[PDB]
Amino acid sequence: AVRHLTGSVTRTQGLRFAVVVARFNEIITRPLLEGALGTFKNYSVQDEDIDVVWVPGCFEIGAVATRLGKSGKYHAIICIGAVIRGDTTHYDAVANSAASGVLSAGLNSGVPCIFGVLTCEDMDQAINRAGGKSGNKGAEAALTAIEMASLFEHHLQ
Amino acid sequence: AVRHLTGSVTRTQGLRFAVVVARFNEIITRPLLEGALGTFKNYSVQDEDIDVVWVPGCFEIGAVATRLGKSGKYHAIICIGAVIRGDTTHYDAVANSAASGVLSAGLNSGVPCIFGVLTCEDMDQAINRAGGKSGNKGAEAALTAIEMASLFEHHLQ
Amino acid sequence: AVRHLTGSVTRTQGLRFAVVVARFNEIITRPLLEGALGTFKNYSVQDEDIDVVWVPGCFEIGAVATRLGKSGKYHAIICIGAVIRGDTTHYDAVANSAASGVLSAGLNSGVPCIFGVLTCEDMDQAINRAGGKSGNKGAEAALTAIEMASLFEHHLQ
Amino acid sequence: AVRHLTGSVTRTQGLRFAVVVARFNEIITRPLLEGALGTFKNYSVQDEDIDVVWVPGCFEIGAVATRLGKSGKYHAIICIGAVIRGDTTHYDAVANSAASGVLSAGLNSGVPCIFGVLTCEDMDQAINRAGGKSGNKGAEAALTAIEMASLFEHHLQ
Amino acid sequence: AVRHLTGSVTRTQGLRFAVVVARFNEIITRPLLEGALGTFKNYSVQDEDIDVVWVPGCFEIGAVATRLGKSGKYHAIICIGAVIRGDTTHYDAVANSAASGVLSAGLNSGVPCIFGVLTCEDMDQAINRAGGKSGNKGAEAALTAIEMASLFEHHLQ
Amino acid sequence: AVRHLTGSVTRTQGLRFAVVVARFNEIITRPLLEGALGTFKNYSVQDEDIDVVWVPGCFEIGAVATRLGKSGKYHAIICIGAVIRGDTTHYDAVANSAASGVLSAGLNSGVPCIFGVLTCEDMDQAINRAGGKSGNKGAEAALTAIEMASLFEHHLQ
Amino acid sequence: AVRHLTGSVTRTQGLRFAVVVARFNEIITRPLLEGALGTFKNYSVQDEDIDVVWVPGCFEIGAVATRLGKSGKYHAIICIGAVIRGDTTHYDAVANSAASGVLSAGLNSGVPCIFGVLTCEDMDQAINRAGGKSGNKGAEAALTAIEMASLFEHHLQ
Repeated sequence: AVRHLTGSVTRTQGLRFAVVVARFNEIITRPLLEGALGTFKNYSVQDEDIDVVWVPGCFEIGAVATRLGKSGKYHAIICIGAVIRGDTTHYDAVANSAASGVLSAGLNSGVPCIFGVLTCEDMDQAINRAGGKSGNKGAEAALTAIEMASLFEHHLQ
Repeated sequence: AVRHLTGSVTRTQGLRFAVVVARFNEIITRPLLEGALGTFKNYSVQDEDIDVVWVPGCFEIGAVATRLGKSGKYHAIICIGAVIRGDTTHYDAVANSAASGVLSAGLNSGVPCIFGVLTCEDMDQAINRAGGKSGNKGAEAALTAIEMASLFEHHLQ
Repeated sequence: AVRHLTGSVTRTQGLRFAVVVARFNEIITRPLLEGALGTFKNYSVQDEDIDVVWVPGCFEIGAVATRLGKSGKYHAIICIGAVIRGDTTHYDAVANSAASGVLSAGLNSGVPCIFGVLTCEDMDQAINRAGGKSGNKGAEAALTAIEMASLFEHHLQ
Repeated sequence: AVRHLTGSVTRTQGLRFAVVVARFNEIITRPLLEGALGTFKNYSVQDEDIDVVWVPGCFEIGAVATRLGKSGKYHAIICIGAVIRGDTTHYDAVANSAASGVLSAGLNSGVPCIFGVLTCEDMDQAINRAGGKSGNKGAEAALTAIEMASLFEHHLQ
Repeated sequence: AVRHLTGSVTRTQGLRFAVVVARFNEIITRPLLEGALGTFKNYSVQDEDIDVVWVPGCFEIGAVATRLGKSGKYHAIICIGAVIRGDTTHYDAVANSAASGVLSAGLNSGVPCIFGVLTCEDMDQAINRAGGKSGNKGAEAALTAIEMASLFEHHLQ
Repeated sequence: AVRHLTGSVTRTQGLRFAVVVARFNEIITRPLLEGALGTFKNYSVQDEDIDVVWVPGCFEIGAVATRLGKSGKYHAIICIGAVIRGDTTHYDAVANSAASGVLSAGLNSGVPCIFGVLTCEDMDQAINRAGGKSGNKGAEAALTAIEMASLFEHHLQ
Repeated sequence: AVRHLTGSVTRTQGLRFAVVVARFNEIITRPLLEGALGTFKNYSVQDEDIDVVWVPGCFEIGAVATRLGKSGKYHAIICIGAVIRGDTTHYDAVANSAASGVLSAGLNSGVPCIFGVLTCEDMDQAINRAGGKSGNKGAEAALTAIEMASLFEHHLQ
């Protein structure tokens, strides 16, 4: 008898989404964006309700989403990126800052910001998580964004 | 003669709880949710005072609890999730962001948010902490939520 | 300008599905069935349009689906099972026969039969593919069944 | 509210079964047949409703079941055999052909044919699966046959 | 038909930039600053629209950018630094604090702050990322700043 | 022709500084404080413009600087401490919290807080960074404080 | 529709408990007793309804509980002890006899006797099970005693 409130992936009417995608590691972030857009199209999300914002890198994602989340024009924000670490720690700061920025944008704006940024060690892992054996992270991020927008607009208001 | 203020697990009257559970690693998060609901039932918490909110992943937990904690409808928030790390660092960012979001929701809303998110390396460890030899983390989280709600509503006001 | 015909996951009206689930390895096949039913519910598939048929083992799945696919009462058939191989070849024949039976049922009846039968070496892998880090195979099978039914009833007729 | 259609092991009235048992590896196939007959007796299946057909080997099972399944005299077919592989591949063809024949008999006749043929590497494993620590494969095959016959005659018609 | 909003690197008219560069590891931060200034000059950014602020170390960068970002005199902030870790953890705190400060300055002021601070283990890696085989990090930071300023002033307002 | 704004170490007139020094690891923090005071004296900073605040440990530094930075009585805050890690992780939390507190005090008060807290693995390294071959960290912190105060009071206002 | 009879931890009114605690290994049995008493206090069990009986060792526990269980003054008996084995078998007989005595007292008196006697190999394990990472065994024993008393007095009579 406990109320289980879940977001709906079919009630996409009236929901607008903003997708922030980093241009760095575009060989990974472009298939992720294509998967996210395909998921949006498969769930009756119109093109005029989707805005794709390009940023040079993941570090600039958190500032953009906070900018997009505080405008009220979108019900969910998708943060798409790819941070391949490798054998060094040069990109650990970038990945941590991207995660912190996405979390802050989700928490400081009230608009759910979806963390679709890949943080993998090798590039084969990123390829497998961008449309490989592990699925497409962008498609999962788009589905998560739809569910979170439905939850926030139809069940948590 | 020093006043020791503790929360009561028997004075559950008038306390409403919200449970945020992630659908990822549902093989672990569902027994945790069942344990939490069983603990709530065993301590005379009514079904209409419990709301279960489903989120696609742990990263979206912190945004939901902050949404639930700022509404005033609940006296405690339960954050249930499971982050199995494995041999890679792909889920370290997710676990850190989930912990930070739960902490921020607890601190930025005044409603105690309980961190019942499992962060284990293997899945056997998660199974043992979801109703195995290490007990049920969801039951412990529900007891912690009851105690914290009692402390905040009857001793820290 | 090339016509790309795809099945729709939102146009679930008028579609009836039959789910064949084996009772062997029920610790794996029951979470798979629950995931499939949850996916059906999340996509506006009514309970009266879903029939769950229980079989003792995977070998008996192919005979049942062919029985269900030749009745005309369903637009898609879901075959849920779990075959954990181990260190021996005792279950290789069972897995091969289950795959062949599902393929024959899909091909000899005209109703798309979905192969949601797990064939993993260990049980940890089966657990991870039944609601773990690899997702729920039953949910994916239900989504595949919905897409195939939509494709067969709205685009391939 | 989803209809769960299962076969009944208690409604054995009016059900006739044919048991095809191979004479090769009779040290294993005879305890399997005895277990199957004991299971049939324990579930109120009359002797005149059970026909035991002996074949020289497993390869001839698939031709007999298809012969028995197309006569309409039986509601379920039990295929009992034992294929011990060993260190060579001399019996791999026999086991694969037996499995394919049982599957074809189940699919090309409409009468559920139960695969109770043991395919083990050693003979100790076969002994343990013919009334040892792993139970009796013949008893499990008889129970599966009863359940499948009940499902086909009372729920899938 | 999905709107793709990107920043322009050619519409640099009316954009003012502030460059915060740390004096520590000046052998790396000075070529980075020269590369950033060369990129600004190559993209028609006037000298009077560029302010270079020198700080003793990276830890003081985050306080300065927040000071510069809250004045409204600049449309983008460039944070240039170099943190060579080595075999010890003496500089890990400095690098983490610099990253956190740059992220906070970008998020708490609305002016995009660009993280052009190198965090490399050796000095050969820093040299290669300051005008070597890996390009100039300062030039990339300047291009990122131009793109982010254009995006914030012409597309996200 | 690009304006390069730097802080002056000679224009110390009218600048007041607060030095927060932890009493833990006093064998390191006292030479650091003496070096900082000597640097202040060598640059014509009067004694009545310098306040030394003693705290039991580094964890309490961030709360004090925020207290000192929000009073308006000082133009720069010096945070002196020593965290020797060793072979365990008992002091990692202390060092991380001290760094975060100093960064927050610098960012949440507008008064530049200088991180002069040593985070070395051994004590020989701390000794070498407290007046050894690596110089005095306290003297460098005092110079950084003077430069930052001059920058904030004469160039960033 | 199956009746699930469970003991209640909130209906502690009218329930009296006797706690038998061995003085051997008091460094472990005293925190266990304190945890049990704290659990009793947290669940509204009055002091006059709790009797603590001290015995020199675990071997004497079974004789005391049988003495206490046959008096009718208590609804549940708590047996608290600690048997650290070590590298020898000197204490194996003591542990086995204590377990047998507690079981006999529970079975030969009708009053549920709770086995809260720790049987660990090392003392670190006992410390961790007496208020460490594994929780307090005395608190769990007290909760078990409350649940068993409620079950015996309100559901199994």
